[PDB]
Amino acid sequence: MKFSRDVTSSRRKQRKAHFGAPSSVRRVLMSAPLSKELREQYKIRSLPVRRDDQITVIRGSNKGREGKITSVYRKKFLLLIERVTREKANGASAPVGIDASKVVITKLHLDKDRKDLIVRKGGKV
Amino acid sequence: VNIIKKRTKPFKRHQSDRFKRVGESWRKPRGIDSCVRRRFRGTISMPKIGYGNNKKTRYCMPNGLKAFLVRNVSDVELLLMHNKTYAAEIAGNVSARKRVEIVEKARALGVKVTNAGAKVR
Amino acid sequence: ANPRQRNKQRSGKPRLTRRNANKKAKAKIYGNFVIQQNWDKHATLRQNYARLGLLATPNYVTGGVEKLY
Amino acid sequence: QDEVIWQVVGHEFCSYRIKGEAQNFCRNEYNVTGLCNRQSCPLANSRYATVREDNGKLYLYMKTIERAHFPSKLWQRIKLSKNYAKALEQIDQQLLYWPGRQIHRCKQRLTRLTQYLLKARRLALKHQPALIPIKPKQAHREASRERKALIAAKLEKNIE
Amino acid sequence: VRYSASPALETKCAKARGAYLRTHFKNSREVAFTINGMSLKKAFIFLDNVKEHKQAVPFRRFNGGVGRTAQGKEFGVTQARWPVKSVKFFYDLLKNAEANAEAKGLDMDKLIIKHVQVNAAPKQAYLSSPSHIEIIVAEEVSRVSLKQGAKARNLAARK
Amino acid sequence: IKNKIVRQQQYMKALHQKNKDKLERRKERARLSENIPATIESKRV
Amino acid sequence: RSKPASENVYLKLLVKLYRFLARRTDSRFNKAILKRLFQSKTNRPPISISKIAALTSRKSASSQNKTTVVVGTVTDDERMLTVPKLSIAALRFTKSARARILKAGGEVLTLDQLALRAPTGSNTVLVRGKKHA
Amino acid sequence: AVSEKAGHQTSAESWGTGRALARIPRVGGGGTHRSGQAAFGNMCRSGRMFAPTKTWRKWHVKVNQNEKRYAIASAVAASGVPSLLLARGHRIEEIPEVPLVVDDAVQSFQKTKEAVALLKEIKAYRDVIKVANSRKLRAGKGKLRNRRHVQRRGPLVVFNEDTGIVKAFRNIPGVEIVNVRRLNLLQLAPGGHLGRFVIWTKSAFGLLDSVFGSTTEVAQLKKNYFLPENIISNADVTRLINSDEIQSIVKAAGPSRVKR
RNA sequence: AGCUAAAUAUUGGCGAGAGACCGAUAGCGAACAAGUAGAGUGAUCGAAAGAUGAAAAGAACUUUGAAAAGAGAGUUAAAUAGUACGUGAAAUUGCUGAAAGGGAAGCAUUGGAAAUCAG
RNA sequence: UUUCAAUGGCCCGUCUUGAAACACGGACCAAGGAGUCUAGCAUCUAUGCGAGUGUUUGGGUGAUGAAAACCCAUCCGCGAA
RNA sequence: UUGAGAAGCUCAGACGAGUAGGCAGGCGUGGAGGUUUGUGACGAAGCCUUGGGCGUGAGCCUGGGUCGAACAGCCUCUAGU
RNA sequence: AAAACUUUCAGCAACGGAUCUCUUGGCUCUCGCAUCGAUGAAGAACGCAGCGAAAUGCGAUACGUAAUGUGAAUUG
Repeated sequence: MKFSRDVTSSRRKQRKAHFGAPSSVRRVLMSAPLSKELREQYKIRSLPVRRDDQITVIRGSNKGREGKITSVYRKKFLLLIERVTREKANGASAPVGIDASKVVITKLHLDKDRKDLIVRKGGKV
Repeated sequence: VNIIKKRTKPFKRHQSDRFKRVGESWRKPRGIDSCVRRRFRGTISMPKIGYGNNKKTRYCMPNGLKAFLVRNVSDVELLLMHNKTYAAEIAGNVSARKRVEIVEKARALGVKVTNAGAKVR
Repeated sequence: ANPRQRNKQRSGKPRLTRRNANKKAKAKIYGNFVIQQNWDKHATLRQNYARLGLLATPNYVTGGVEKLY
Repeated sequence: QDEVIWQVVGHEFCSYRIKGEAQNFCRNEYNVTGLCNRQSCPLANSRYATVREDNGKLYLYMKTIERAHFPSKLWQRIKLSKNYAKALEQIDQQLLYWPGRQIHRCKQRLTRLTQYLLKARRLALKHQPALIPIKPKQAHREASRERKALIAAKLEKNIE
Repeated sequence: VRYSASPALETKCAKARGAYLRTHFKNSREVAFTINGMSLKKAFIFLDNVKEHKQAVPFRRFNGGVGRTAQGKEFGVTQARWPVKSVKFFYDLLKNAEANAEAKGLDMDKLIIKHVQVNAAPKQAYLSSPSHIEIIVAEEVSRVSLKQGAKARNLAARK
Repeated sequence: IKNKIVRQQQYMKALHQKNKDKLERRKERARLSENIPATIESKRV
Repeated sequence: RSKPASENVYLKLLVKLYRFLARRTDSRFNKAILKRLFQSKTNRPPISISKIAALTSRKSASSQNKTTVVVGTVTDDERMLTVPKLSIAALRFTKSARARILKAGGEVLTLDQLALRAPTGSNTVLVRGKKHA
Repeated sequence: AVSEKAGHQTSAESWGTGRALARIPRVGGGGTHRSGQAAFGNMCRSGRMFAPTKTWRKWHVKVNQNEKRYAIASAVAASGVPSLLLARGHRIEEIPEVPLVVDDAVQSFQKTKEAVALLKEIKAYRDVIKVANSRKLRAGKGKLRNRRHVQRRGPLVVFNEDTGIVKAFRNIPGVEIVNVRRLNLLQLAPGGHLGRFVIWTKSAFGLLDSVFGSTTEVAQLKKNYFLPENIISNADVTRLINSDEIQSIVKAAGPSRVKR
């Protein structure tokens, strides 16, 4: 149970805060688990998703597909992964968005900031 | 002691046929001039305690058993000793899987089921 | 519901949210260092004064006092 | 003790009573007759006996005042033999000097329980059609599929 | 869209409909009632005659204010009118229903108007009465008792 | 549009704009060998 | 009336006992106790320990070991300093009345204890409180 | 309560008599669909409710401190009766003893696994399993109002000193931990129903005499308080009726249900 | 002639946490373009209006039509979800089926016939 | 269930009067829609205590929701003349 | 003889219009605490139905259809019932 | 006396938008804090985006500039 008067348990407030979140806040909201191998290598359970990360879809009709993230659609909380598309009637392909929590990061797009972020969260690189 | 019914027709509310806004559920006429309230000639009947049925056969189905609403198998086992007195009636919101478990267990206990064939076939 | 509250409901500028309210949090001791080192933040000031050997008030208490034992 | 307990459970509230149209039923695991009352409530009656199922073996459960304070050891259990006559003899010798009303309820339960075991074995031997469930989502979908399948089949032109 | 009638299956039938049509519902109902059950080509001739005033549409249900004409004697009534806008809509729908049947591969010569119905569209104080119209054109144990059977056996043996 | 009357009005303007432009190209155009109606049977695996 | 308006389970148990005694014995005492059990609080005025003491040792006295019985509360009387030895059966004893009777005197009984000691109510003084309010 | 101005913010008066209109006030002006519409009435749309709720409704109820202490004493005594716990709905069928008292090492627990392990050892974990399996979504508008989930009640842990017992037990679903000095009726008779399963520590049990006292000695922790006395000495009326003293004086019992 | 903290008040201001409250004719007039559209010379007055789907995958393509649309087709778990979009009551309307009908009708009682249920 | 036959069956509410009839309301359906909250007094019943009785102005206290629960110093109210 | 939900069981007799008024017991709805090892995408709620059943009645249960996310019995609490 | 018409019942389709579920809203309570303006406020008007009408933001540096934080978007 929550014991802090600074956090609200109200459903109305929590749903307003979730769907009213700015992009900097949705960046945290769109987090994915690190794979077992990455977890034992970096000592980090989960990370925010970033473009060009290598992920595997874990849930849904696309369970098992893998690919890089071609776009994080923060305004809809969606990940557009390459080759995970849908064929429209006319023959064009509409990419299918996957929630960040339904994928798992198999390889990270490491930068100086990501390494700094990793060691910041009690991690090792 | 056969099941005897003092009446089979329901008691429809006065003028409920003429008007759709007037439901068929019985309502006591309060008008001090209501001819049916005064029980005039040819008027429809009104519910009376004399219409009540024999206490021995009251609440009993034509087969002679009383209906007992059952939601899961546990309620079925509750009717182990009253299978000659009570018939299991499976609830409408009980899913198909639990119905087959209820019906099969009722068959073992020798308990009649009023709607055994529903959502089970 | 006010015009001034409807003004920022439909606005894009975020509310000036401050997080300061945590009840049951008693004021921490500044002032005396010896009292601060021996003050347990959970207890009440009457419990703390009595444990330390001090009188919270030199006058009668206006109510029943706790009897734990 | 017992009288006050009955006044609390039998007339305020009990989590074993299914209020019925003309009778209440005791969901208690020990009510011999199945309907709760002063003569049937295990809660209200300290000295109680019952007959119940256990993996094909009927068992006699008994409790008394001397064990009422210890729920773990309150009930005691013995096996009833397959033979009906010997089973009644065991019940009589176990419930000796117990009220004849209490023994009568136990023997009534044992008779019913024996009928239950006989019918269960008979239905186990006998073959019956298995009753499958019905899926509303499947039924609605397959219906729409067949309406579209028939409209696209063109049976008359194909036969002609 | 699902229609009111059991037919319009692929077997022998075709469909056509028009919704929110800016015509009078009362006149459309009279036209639909008149042309119902006719052969498709015969209905086209009748509709053309109505445009030319060689035939009339009987106003059976909605007959308030309709003058008497001798052209209604064919349908056994005296009150008949010549709604032109409603005939235009029904002519168009019959053209469309014919085209749908042609694409399907039906036999045009045996086509009858199996089902034609008019419904009120949402009202659109001069709230008009638009009409929904849909047209479907289609090609045209007991036992015996002991005494009963024994008598039957005795009777059969005597024969 | 979270306003139901407005989202309906924009859709009707969108529908008219789409239908008008679809037949603007249709009348300009007026093929059968390539463009054929695809069916479930043609899409069978 | 034939049942008490009180929903107290222990009072209902007392009524259950005295229903049996009234119809299975010939004691007008048991019939009286049952009727007074059905009475409301207003019609069961409290009786003082002083009035019990007065009535027992009244006129010819002759109280001996006869038990005083009241269907109601027995209140204390701080006015009298000396308390006689008494045996009273009552619905309720106030904490002061019970202490004074026990410490300096005899016994306090519940109405079920009386039913075991005097099931027919023999050698009992069935007293009542003043209903003048 | 509702707004004290809701239903009044419009301007409207009755159009009068003799105009073939119900004489309810109607909204003045024109050019909007509200114009001419009725207002100021329980029967009217966008009108005032009948007797608008007020915040000075009586919410809190006084109870004499003696009756509250009576009910809390009655709640504890009911907790010591095994049959009332079963009717309450507690899975105490394998509890070694009622009242269940554990040693004082429990008050110094630190981990939820230590508290769960103890519950299993005394076989009180069946009541926890019942609570976890009972968690359902609330039916009705309650879940729109921060009342999202419902569940049964587990055991009540009563301690004397808090050296980690409260935090060790507090995440176990259904378990409520309370100081023996401030026993709560809302937790001792939840729903108004007697007989909650209580687990006492040794120190909490040993101080119960100071908290409540006896029927003849004052409570140490409640000044001038004595445990209430009973209307009856013996609660087994059936034994009293069938006792030797009464069965030896009652006249011969007439027949039970007689023949017609 | 003069000043003065604290305990006290607070339908506003900047925030926060709650509720045995209301649930779209309710709750603020306003859950959505709400003091908006609109009305009045003006002071003022002042609404109606929430819900496709998990995803727009929002129906390519062919055909008819001047077009709007229709019909095959397609997407979908589902179009008994096609934006006139969750569920879809009644009033009311059209259609088909069955039956009744010589200046009212509804209803009650008893049965017959036809249809349909327990069986 | 529909329908037929025989038999019976005056339109509901409101108001007026000894009583009717007038007269007023009623095109139809859905949703809404009227003895409520509070202060005082009185009766009766229940509950607690009882020559007493009333914790909640306030204080203490409450780590797990702390607006709860729990505790009560001095007064005061009513009663006991 | 098992027939002690003592608030239960059983036997017997008489009686049955009813305005004002008085008294009693029940049905239903929103929400709250408790409980039912409660129901539910293998279909909750709702709706529809010349399906069935129960109650003198208020009402309740159920089959079939439609439907797509929650709801109910029991004991008490509460009311914008 | 068949049809039409009228009515009744059932089915289907309309019309309508009740019901049910929901809910970034309202309402009520409690708690913390004290901050408009001649250094031009509140309010009004007009403007500003690659493609914008409202609402939002902003003011010719015009859906923003600097600075700091985050660390890779925006999205029709």
